[PDB]
Amino acid sequence: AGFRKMAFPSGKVEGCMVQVTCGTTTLNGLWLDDTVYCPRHVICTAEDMLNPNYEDLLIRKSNHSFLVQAGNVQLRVIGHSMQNCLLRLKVDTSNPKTPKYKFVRIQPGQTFSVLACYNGSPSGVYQCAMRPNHTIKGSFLNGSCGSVGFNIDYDCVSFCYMHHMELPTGVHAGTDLEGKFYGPFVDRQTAQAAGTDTTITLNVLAWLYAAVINGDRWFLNRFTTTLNDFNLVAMKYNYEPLTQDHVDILGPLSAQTGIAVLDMCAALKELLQNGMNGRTILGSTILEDEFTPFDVVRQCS
Amino acid sequence: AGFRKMAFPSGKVEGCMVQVTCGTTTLNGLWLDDTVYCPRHVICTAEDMLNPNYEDLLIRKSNHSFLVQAGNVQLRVIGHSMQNCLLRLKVDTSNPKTPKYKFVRIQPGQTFSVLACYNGSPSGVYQCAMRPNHTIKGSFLNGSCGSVGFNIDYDCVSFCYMHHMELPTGVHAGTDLEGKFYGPFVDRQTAQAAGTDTTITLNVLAWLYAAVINGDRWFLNRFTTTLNDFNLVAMKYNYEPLTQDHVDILGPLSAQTGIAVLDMCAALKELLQNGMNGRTILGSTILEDEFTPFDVVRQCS
Ligand SMILES: CCOC(=O)CC[C@H](C[C@@H]1CCNC1=O)NC(=O)[C@H](CC=C(C)C)CC(=O)[C@@H](NC(=O)[C@H](CO)NC(=O)OC(C)(C)C)C(C)C
Ligand SMILES: CCOC(=O)CC[C@H](C[C@@H]1CCNC1=O)NC(=O)[C@H](CC=C(C)C)CC(=O)[C@@H](NC(=O)[C@H](CO)NC(=O)OC(C)(C)C)C(C)C
Repeated sequence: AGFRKMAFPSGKVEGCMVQVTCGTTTLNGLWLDDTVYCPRHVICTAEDMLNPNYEDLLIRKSNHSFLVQAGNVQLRVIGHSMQNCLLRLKVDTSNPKTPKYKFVRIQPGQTFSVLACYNGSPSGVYQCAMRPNHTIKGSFLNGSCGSVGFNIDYDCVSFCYMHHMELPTGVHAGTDLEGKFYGPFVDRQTAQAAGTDTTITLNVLAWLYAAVINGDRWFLNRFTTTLNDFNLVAMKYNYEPLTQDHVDILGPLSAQTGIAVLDMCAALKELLQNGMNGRTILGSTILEDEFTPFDVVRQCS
Repeated sequence: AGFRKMAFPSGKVEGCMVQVTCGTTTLNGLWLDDTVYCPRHVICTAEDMLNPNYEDLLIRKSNHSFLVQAGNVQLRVIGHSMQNCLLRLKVDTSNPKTPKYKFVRIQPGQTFSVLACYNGSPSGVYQCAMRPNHTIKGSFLNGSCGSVGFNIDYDCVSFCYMHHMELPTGVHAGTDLEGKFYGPFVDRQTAQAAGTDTTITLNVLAWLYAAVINGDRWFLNRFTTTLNDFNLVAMKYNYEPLTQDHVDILGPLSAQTGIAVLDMCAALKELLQNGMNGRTILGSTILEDEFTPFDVVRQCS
């Protein structure tokens, strides 16, 4: 009956974390086989932060401009290139700890685990969601850049995020492992701000299914709703519109619990309009939107 | 400005997880050097669950009564004993992945990370606190017994918890690595229930210090309080009484923020009496009690 935000076990990723230094700038990098990936802004310095030309800044560097440390062991850079907002450093050794892996670009609403690292040393792990506004409500201090986000399924590590910056509101922005930014953000210290965010409707619904599979039915009601009537309440409470694709995704959870999706949507509409009055769902006093339908299945095994 | 419940990176512990089978009962064990630790109730069967004599049940077993798997690799049991509610299985190989480690018995209020495991395979990690009532609000499905809780400080793993049971309310009970139970619980399927729980005052206060170190001061006030006057509001709202030791522990955070402890206690008393009215502290709509003063320092590095 207990229900937590669970992170994937971080071992396979810990073994890939390294420190990358260029001048007086140190940050984290990801060491897979004989390549080290890291934010290209390692190459920036004090002044050229508001307006960096990365092409110009990189042509002035050599393979020994980059110092790369796995543990206290040093690795030799034997070649380098820039791919979008990432550096790709070729090194003399293949990481003997390289897991089976892939690079994936996740979509908003999807969740992943972040291994927060400082100077190439893993310090903490937590579960995150890609917000509709392409930021993450993470926890990153000075020296956290190059920390990665990932999912794991049977020993295959899907990398999906690398950390680059904190925005003024305190939220975090970064790239896939290609690394193209998620969202309209750039790796220069300018006036960029997160757009307005929305609650992830599909996840709230998934999580209400989890509450029922877990035994609790108090919020359910005798009513139903149409998609369009739901989306009017959604629009007022700043929830993403529900689509037919979302309704289909909720199929398996709907069948398992015997509660129709639009009936669950009626239940949610009632929770939105009437509040929760002193009560909790799966331990929470708020409607949780950072568990996907896939997360619900796995944790309600 | 973002603030998450962070778990320790789980790698060092993943490498120690194994599967232990005895009859038709499989669960997890912890493999350190040439010893495998696991809940003694691996040796129980269908009927003898409500009333097991573990001494009687164990004398009837031999070293080959126990099947132990690290990965798919098998390990040979070459001796065995029972220590309190744990089995200690001696095996032919020392775990080549044994981290530097210790066994610690934690106190209520303290926090730790749990690596939830199924059949010797790590599946998720999350941060937990030992509740005042000696249970944990964890997340454990069938097959999770033998999962461990731990802290890590510079590559030393302090093991503090091993999972044994779920209580009727959905909360979890287990032992230290000696393994004496935390709380008045026993490893037999009887009528045991968690006692009434309390909010961990020291942690709420620590977390209010974190909110200020993180920039937010809205809940602060011009008032102060005495320890005794605070403990009267505490008693009504089911918070642990504050002691002088707790006031001393909050010393460093008090000095760093320039807010006196009893002034913070005045702020908390005001939050308890007036609610939070639509506002949030470090992202939360509730007063968080699962971050210790030590947790606050580390995550506000
Ligand atoms: C040790 C040196 O190497 C690193 O690891 C850097 C890690 C931190 C990530 C930070 C640390 C705190 N939270 C984070 O996520 N990233 C950065 O500082 C980024 C590096 C970007 C470059 C060099 C072009 C820049 C930022 O995150 C900075 N953020 C901004 O400039 C944001 C977005 O552009 N803008 C912003 O805050 O608005 C102003 C400029 C009007 C005040 C903050 C530190 C103020
Ligand atoms: C695969 C077989 O091996 C395992 O891994 C066992 C792991 C689970 C842990 C469970 C699973 C769900 N949540 C958990 O934490 N532990 C157990 O089932 C425990 C094994 C104890 C023995 C054999 C003496 C027993 C329990 O946790 C059981 N709990 C109780 O009996 C609790 C506390 O005594 N009592 C209780 O619920 O009240 C009743 C008896 C009046 C209904 C539940 C499964 C019902």
